[PDB]
Amino acid sequence: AEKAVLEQFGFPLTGTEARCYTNHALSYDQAKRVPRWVLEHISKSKIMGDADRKHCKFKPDPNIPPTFSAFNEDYVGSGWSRGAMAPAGNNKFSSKAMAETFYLSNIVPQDFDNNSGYWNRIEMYCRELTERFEDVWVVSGPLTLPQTRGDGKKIVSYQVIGEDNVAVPSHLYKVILARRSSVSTEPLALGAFVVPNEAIGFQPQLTEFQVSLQDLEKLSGLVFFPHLDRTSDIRNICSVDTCKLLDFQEFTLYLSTRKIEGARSVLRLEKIMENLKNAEIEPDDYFMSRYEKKLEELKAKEQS
Amino acid sequence: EKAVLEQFGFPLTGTEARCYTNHALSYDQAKRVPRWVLEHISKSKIMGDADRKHCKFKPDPNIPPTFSAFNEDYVGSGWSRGAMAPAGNNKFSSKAMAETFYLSNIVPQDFDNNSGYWNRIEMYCRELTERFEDVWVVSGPLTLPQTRGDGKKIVSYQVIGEDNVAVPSHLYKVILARRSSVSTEPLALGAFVVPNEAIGFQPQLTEFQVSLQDLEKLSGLVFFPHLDRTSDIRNICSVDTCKLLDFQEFTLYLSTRKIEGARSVLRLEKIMENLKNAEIEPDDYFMSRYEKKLEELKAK
DNA sequence: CGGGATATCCCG
DNA sequence: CGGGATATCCCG
DNA sequence: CGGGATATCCCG
DNA sequence: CGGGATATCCCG
Ligand SMILES: [Cl-]
Ligand SMILES: [Cl-]
Ligand SMILES: [Mg+2]
Ligand SMILES: [Mg+2]
Ligand SMILES: [Mg+2]
Repeated sequence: AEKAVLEQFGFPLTGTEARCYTNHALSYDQAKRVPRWVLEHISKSKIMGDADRKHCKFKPDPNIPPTFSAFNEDYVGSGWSRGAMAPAGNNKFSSKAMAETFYLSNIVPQDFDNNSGYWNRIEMYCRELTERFEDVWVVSGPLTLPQTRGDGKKIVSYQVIGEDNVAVPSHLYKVILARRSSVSTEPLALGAFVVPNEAIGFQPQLTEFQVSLQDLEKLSGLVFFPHLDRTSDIRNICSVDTCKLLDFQEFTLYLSTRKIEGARSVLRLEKIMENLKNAEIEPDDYFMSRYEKKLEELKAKEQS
Repeated sequence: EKAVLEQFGFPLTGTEARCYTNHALSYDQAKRVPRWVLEHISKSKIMGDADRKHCKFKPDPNIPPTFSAFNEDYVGSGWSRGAMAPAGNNKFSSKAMAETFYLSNIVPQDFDNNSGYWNRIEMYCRELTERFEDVWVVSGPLTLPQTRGDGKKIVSYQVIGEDNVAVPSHLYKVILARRSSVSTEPLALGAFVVPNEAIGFQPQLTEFQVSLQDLEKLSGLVFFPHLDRTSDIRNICSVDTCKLLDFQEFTLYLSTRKIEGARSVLRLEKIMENLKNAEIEPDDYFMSRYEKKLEELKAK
């Protein structure tokens, strides 16, 4: 009964409850204006479809109280990019699902090079795993880790941007859980990775950012996949699989191929080819056919 | 469809409210400190036999050890163990007081702040029970940003011990008081943000007062959600005083209490002299106890 | 009221 | 050996 | 695949 | 005036 008086006007609300969307769930951090964690499940069929990111717009999540919501004004001009945790490429199968990955509840301030480079390649590896595993679960989120000074003092220091003070993480994390098949008795494979929020080149391999699940849980203050039995056999994902990202040649050729569709003049399309030859990358048959037929499309445009 | 997503469960943040004998809290597993601590104070609870000296700081056995702080994190760190739910609010129950010494109720606090200005704030909260039947208090840590001279805004705080316990830059307290369950007077509310540093006696408590809205935006919390915000709610520093004990009053009480722990006529007489050097005149309550402890020490 | 340091001793 | 319990002292 | 910029419109 | 809305252009 003495509890009733204490609770009479309600406990303070933290707003950390799980929020569910078409193909991802997340816990929001109202103080930092960023997601705490974002859970997604990707399959072979989900990463295919006609949904297009160019038909999507970054906008605040209408389900978040605006007093705790980030806004594009916080990001634009800040020097940081809007970094999706649940990637759009994992939701080509549903335009509603993809549109929800552009809510700012799924966004953190992310280094421009990191977002479009190393982190983009990690996201691609997660999708490649659907060709070798039937089911793949991914948890992603931000981190603010301490730095040891010359005097031994350990300090957490991070920037906040915009009038709403959106927190800029020092690192990003990713936890990958893969089940080979729904009928196989093969053990589950798991990996936890912590990457610094900055430009990471092609030399460092993914394993160099791998950490134990326990250490990440201690760094984040989270417990991932609680229903999972840790006594059971759980193999290291980087031992069952390669944990191998696209190299410079493969990554550059794919981007060059995709950027053919966005070429707006013959000169711009020709510069893509020039880039490949400077990189000593030979185009494949898929690139050339798209290149020549896009060239013909733009040539006809320059006649009118 | 959501079943496959949650097949192995959602990640756990561990922010659910935890209830104890005379307070509740939400724990911050990443920072290893409480996020908020709610308590209800009344005149009956602040009286009793529960003794502070019979308690020990120790890990909260309800917290997973992976996310718990430990005394090894605090000792030698240059920071004191600061309770959010004060032990002084639980003289009525030895169990409730002991629970206020769980490290789940503790944050790294400046020594002077903990024993001084923040201590006086807690005393004022208890003082409100003389004029209000019910007093609710929410206390917790904050790590607030600082605007540099070049415009960039940065959050910077120290972490101590092998477990990296977050040292807050500021502490907050939200005070809600109801005159009585019978009365129809509006409720009194006040929100205060205090820097985790030595303060002194110059500043008045109102100098640290803030809008509830602003504190909620700084902390990311919503306090007292069942409180109707459109209703009539008064500034507690208008209805009441928000006046903390001044130097003379504070020092006299400390000098009075320190008699109990004097184990020599010398250190007992030093209390008197220290009080004299500060130009404070001792009251009868101080003298009466001065004699008994003086006589008691004559005997031995 | 709120917090400490230090010597001594125990024994797994 | 070394962490931990306990007096015993101390500060604002 | 992942992210930007700038111009110009509409109209409450 | 100011926030959406498109259109066009660009980067890795
Ligand atoms: Cl990169
Ligand atoms: Cl102080
Ligand atoms: Mg991204
Ligand atoms: Mg182009
Ligand atoms: Mg205290």
